[PDB]
Amino acid sequence: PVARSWVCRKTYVTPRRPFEKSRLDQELKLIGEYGLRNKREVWRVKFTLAKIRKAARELLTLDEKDPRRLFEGNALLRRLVRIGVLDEGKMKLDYILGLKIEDFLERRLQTQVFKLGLAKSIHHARVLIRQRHIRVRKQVVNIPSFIVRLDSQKHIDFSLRSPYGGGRPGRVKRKNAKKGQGGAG
Amino acid sequence: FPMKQGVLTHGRVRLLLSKGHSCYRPRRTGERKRKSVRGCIVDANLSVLNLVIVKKGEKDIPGLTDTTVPRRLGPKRASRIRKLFNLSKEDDVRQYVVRKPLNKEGKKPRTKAPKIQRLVTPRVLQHKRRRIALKKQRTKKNKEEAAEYAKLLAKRMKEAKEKRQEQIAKRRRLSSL
Amino acid sequence: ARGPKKHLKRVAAPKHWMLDKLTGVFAPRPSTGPHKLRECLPLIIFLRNRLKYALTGDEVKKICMQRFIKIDGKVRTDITYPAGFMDVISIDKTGENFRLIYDTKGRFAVHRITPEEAKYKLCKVRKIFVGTKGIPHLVTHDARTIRYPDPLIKVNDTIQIDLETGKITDFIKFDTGNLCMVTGGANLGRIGVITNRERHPGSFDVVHVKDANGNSFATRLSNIFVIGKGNKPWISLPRGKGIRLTIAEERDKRLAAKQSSG
Amino acid sequence: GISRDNWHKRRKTGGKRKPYHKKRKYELGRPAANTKIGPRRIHTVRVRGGNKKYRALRLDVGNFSWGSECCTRKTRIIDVVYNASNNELVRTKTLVKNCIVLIDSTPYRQWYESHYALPLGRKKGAKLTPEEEEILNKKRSKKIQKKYDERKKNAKISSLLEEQFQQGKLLACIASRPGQCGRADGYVLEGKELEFYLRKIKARKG
RNA sequence: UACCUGGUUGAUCCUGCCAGUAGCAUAUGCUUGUCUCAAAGAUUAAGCCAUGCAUGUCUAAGUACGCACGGCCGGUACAGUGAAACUGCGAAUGGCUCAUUAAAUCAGUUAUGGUUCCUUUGGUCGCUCGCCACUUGGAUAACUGUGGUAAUUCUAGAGCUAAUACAUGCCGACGGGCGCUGACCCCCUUCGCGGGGGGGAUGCGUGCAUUUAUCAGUGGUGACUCUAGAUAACCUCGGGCCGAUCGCACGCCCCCCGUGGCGGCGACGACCCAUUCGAACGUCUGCCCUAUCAACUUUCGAUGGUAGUCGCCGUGCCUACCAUGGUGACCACGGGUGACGGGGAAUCAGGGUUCGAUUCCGGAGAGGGAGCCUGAGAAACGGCUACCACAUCCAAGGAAGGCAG
RNA sequence: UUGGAAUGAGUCCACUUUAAAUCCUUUAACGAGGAUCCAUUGGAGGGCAAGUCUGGUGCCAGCAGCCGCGGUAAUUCCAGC
RNA sequence: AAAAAAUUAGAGUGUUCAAAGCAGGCCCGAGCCGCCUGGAUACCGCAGCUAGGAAUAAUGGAAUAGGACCGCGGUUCUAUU
RNA sequence: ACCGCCCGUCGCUACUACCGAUUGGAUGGUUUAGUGAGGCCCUCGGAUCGGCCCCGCCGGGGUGCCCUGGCGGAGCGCUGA
Ligand SMILES: [K+]
Ligand SMILES: [K+]
Ligand SMILES: [Mg+2]
Ligand SMILES: [Mg+2]
Ligand SMILES: [Mg+2]
Ligand SMILES: [Mg+2]
Ligand SMILES: [Mg+2]
Ligand SMILES: [Mg+2]
Ligand SMILES: [Mg+2]
Ligand SMILES: [Mg+2]
Ligand SMILES: [Mg+2]
Ligand SMILES: [Mg+2]
Ligand SMILES: [Mg+2]
Ligand SMILES: [Mg+2]
Ligand SMILES: [Mg+2]
Ligand SMILES: [Mg+2]
Ligand SMILES: [Mg+2]
Ligand SMILES: [Mg+2]
Ligand SMILES: [Mg+2]
Ligand SMILES: [Mg+2]
Ligand SMILES: [Mg+2]
Ligand SMILES: [Mg+2]
Ligand SMILES: [Mg+2]
Ligand SMILES: [Mg+2]
Ligand SMILES: [Mg+2]
Ligand SMILES: [Mg+2]
Ligand SMILES: [Mg+2]
Ligand SMILES: [Mg+2]
Ligand SMILES: [Mg+2]
Repeated sequence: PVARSWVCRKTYVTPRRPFEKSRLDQELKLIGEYGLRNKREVWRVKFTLAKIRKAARELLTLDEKDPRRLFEGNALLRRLVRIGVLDEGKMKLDYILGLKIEDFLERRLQTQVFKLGLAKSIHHARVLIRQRHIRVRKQVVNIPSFIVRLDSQKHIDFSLRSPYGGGRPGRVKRKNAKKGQGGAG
Repeated sequence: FPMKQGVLTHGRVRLLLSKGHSCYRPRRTGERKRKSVRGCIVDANLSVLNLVIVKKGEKDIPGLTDTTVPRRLGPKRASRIRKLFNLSKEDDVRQYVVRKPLNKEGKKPRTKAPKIQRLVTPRVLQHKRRRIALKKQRTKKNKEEAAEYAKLLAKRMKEAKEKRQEQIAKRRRLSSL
Repeated sequence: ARGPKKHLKRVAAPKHWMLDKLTGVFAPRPSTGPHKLRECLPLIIFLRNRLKYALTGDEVKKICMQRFIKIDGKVRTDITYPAGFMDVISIDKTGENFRLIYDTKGRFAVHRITPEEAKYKLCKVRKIFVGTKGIPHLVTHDARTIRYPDPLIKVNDTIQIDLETGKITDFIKFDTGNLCMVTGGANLGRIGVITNRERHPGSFDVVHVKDANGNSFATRLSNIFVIGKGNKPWISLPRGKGIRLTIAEERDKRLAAKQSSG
Repeated sequence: GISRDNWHKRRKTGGKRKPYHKKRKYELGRPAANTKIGPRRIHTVRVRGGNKKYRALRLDVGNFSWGSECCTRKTRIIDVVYNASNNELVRTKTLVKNCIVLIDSTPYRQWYESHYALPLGRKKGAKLTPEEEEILNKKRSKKIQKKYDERKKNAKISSLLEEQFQQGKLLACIASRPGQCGRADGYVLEGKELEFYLRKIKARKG
């Protein structure tokens, strides 16, 4: 009766225990360094890491002669290498289990803009990205959680229409210049 | 409520009317409906009564018999035109069709004639010819296929019989020992 | 219900048609024709979804109403005509002459054949009986009753028929060693050579097929369609010659194609 | 209306079954023909699929077969004499399948003297008519007469069939379904089957 | 991520539950700037409904004499267009809802060698021996006019005219064959010759389908009482088939040039077969709670046998006669269910618990029952008839109804 | 204490979208300092993250899923911070 | 062997990211008939069907021999030759 | 912490369940018996609508030796719906 798809899922899993001091402190520390609006953001990456590490676990359970172990085992490693969390010399499933939370969210776009030197603070990173100042290859990306891949790390730079760059000035200074033109005469 | 022939009552009965019955036209195929109809016996409790003059007397009622209105349509079927003008079989029908003048204001006075149906025409002769022609191919088709299959059946049995006779000849000889 | 159904839901449609989900609620209900609803490809699917000749359903009928698409040499103008396996689709306006042959994974591929090959097709023998006044009759996988067949032809054999005369030219017996293509089940779309045919009385007889590369599989006798004599096929093989491959070999071929190109 | 459904019956265990749907059109039954003996009256029944069934309300004639001679001719049905189902079915002269009836013996006797040239159904008096004499005893030429002389070798029929022909009444069994096909066809009783039904009819009389 | 914490005591270790904790999905409270996707009168009332709408449909190709338009024309049967209306088909799908329903529905699985099937697609359609055919018969709408009624998608009388409506009915093929019957004729034997062997006048019959019986064994199956063949017939008047149909290109022959013959491409139609879409009934195995349900079914079919009837067929489906069975603690029978069944959803160590009205499939119902018409297909409800409940209009005579679209 | 940079929510040409529209995407204009363009909902004894701060009430009013708090200096009520 | 799709797991694919979708990608020069693809895969309990295994568990074969096996003598019947 | 703890009747208040004359009452389901709408089937029935037939007459040949175009009859019979 409708040509619609209802397929959807949650990208995060809430904590089993609501008020555990050590978990609260570690989540705050992470939000603080990688500049994240909320604790949901620490749980999204944690959920993705948990699914990936869980996926690696049954593969390690299967013997090396398993065809199923090889195919998605190789595919899983390739995806991790592509996004830049795993070194290309690290082709062992045993090495996925050593991944930590900060590894996955180190590849976030907002961290790269600050690191590459585009922004002078991790909180300045999100402002630049959300204000449409960063292109990846040729496309402006306004999502701070945009996962940069190795293929595109080298190409992050200012957008063409960004006043910070080869861009006509932003509206606030445009209003001062006309004040300057009016003030002069 | 209209009167219905054959009811045989001075009053109003309800009947399950179907197609072909009077006083009822179905809205879809196979539909029946119960409707109230009045019997065929004439009484005082009638609003209007229909009368059909079968015999005309010597007098003349104004309006009824003063003037005669014509039939609005001429015959269409070829036999109907022939019957009207008592034509024989070996006659032409096209010229003996009724042609109705058209005399509306503004448009010039044109004439219209009906399309005669059921008439031998060059097309009907051909269509009948094509029907006979298709009968030929089918008869020819049968003959050829039954002829061709006769050869193949004859050849296949020859191969089968020769092999059937060949091996029994082989078995008989080795059975001599 | 109170009678035959006239609609087909898009998700209930056969998955081999490769139809998507968000285009609409219904899929083209295969108008009745020689093949089965689940083992056919509607013309609108072939003309619109595969060849991209038309972008919408209304443009599909614009082609069909112009009397361009020919199936088995006959101009078919019904957009939901069930084309089916081993059928020739002729578009003389462009000289395409496609044939519908299952690919490896079990779908209908866009297999182009030469006009010389487009003059015939291969048909499995479904039923053999003598009708009317002793005249033999041969029924075919596409329900083409053919009168007066060669008496050597039996059930499960494959016959070659000319599209013009609609008459058998030559046939292939069903014996071990012939080349067959699976037309149903898990091994749908694979091409191989019969090696054995075990038979259960009052049960589906099982046949064993050996691939060109040595991949041995089995299926029911109903899904077996002989497509050649001994090793040689009688028809052009599809883009993949009925070789199943495995998800790993697909990745290797896919990766090799990408890196070789650049 | 009448239904031939299975869901109105008790289960094999004896438990009652609650219907999950009302009566369906395909489950319908129709009233019995109760075919009688009389002038041919047949009503056509439109059945499932648009086909036609011939309800024979009353039939007087029927195509019966003489199996031992392969002579099948249309003969009038005299009456019903026996019925295995109900003795009330014969009392009302009802024509159903596998009911024993009496049929006219003339068309079969006519074939018998036209084929074998022997008397059949004549007592000791043997009242003669020129028509039977012409077909029975006449000069037929040497080649054909011999062919008729060899028939006499195997022209003999059973005494039980002989008496039936003496009385002009032939016992026959209905083999068709008059209420379905509209035809009361059958075959003549001969041999062990015939003599079985005489015992039943004779036991009925007492 | 195979996990707990608080609470009985003066304190202790326990049992053990309460409480906490997390997901899920209904409701609600408060609050809410951007964007994408998106459930949504299931629960209670399968409760009731104002109004509007939800199913119609014409091609070159069934039927136009509506000037309603309109080319052509004093000259033509019908240019074309085209309403109305007849005919044809569809309206049995879709949509909705989950009330009923517990070996039922349904699921896997198997069967029809036990059936019915519009349509499509292929086959089949001179296979029959038998004074209009160069084409037959009545009608009847639409229309014209004359009406009735308080009132309806109400209808009546009168007049007119079509067919692929509704009927009726050849010709041809067509020379015959074959079956039987057989006047008769010849021949060979000629103990006398019976006999033995050939032609043959007349007469009857004859295809397919139907119904019965008999015979002998082309192709098929694991297995037919299959398929095909032959013989004797039959064949329903409420009537099997054997084209009185239509468009388009317009040719060809013509010796005995006739408005003589002959022909191409379509459509429409057709008994029957195969096929497709199915449907229907069966096989095996599987369902929740309950004994404060332990015996049940069998008058009035229960379980078998036989013969029928009916049906689309198999069958206690029904009837007659007969037997006395059949089911049960391996839970029958009975009751309950806030029970439609399944694919699936939530939760997740493993095992498992709970949910599944709901978009896909199957089923069921259309306020409640019941009975039907038409049709290939309905026990149909945006069909009908009756009753019951509810309800509308009325001039009180009547008329009309069905949102779980 | 400032300072001038940036931007999209917003308003709003066209353009695109689409059966026609819409939203989204783009664009021109405009549009941020209390950037008042002002984030809520629950809690702060323990379980359980967070005060034995201050005022009010005085086993009352209330709170409190549980244990418990309140009887005139309440870490728990009603409030401010 | 056969077991609907959707859903679930899972391969590929910058929906800009993402839930999603089944798309997309290369090559500008001629599209001369553009080419180059993908639209996988696994699980479907129980029952049924198929072919191996033969431990484990159940069951059976000779005890009034009514016994296995080998040939021998008869009394019969019936098709094909 | 024996000046502890604690049991039952009785009296007060509230709430829940039970027994209970009333042949109590209401609704749903199933069913015996009686009545039985309507459909369908059968046996009838025959309002009405046709045809043919027989004529009397101008009507033409059956090669009056009755092609018969028309009107009235009455066919006063048969036959169909
Ligand atoms: K406080
Ligand atoms: K009645
Ligand atoms: Mg006509
Ligand atoms: Mg269709
Ligand atoms: Mg079988
Ligand atoms: Mg546990
Ligand atoms: Mg305590
Ligand atoms: Mg204490
Ligand atoms: Mg709890
Ligand atoms: Mg907006
Ligand atoms: Mg439906
Ligand atoms: Mg029985
Ligand atoms: Mg009985
Ligand atoms: Mg329920
Ligand atoms: Mg449920
Ligand atoms: Mg459900
Ligand atoms: Mg409910
Ligand atoms: Mg449904
Ligand atoms: Mg229904
Ligand atoms: Mg209602
Ligand atoms: Mg109904
Ligand atoms: Mg409705
Ligand atoms: Mg409906
Ligand atoms: Mg509504
Ligand atoms: Mg707390
Ligand atoms: Mg704390
Ligand atoms: Mg105080
Ligand atoms: Mg997925
Ligand atoms: Mg004391």
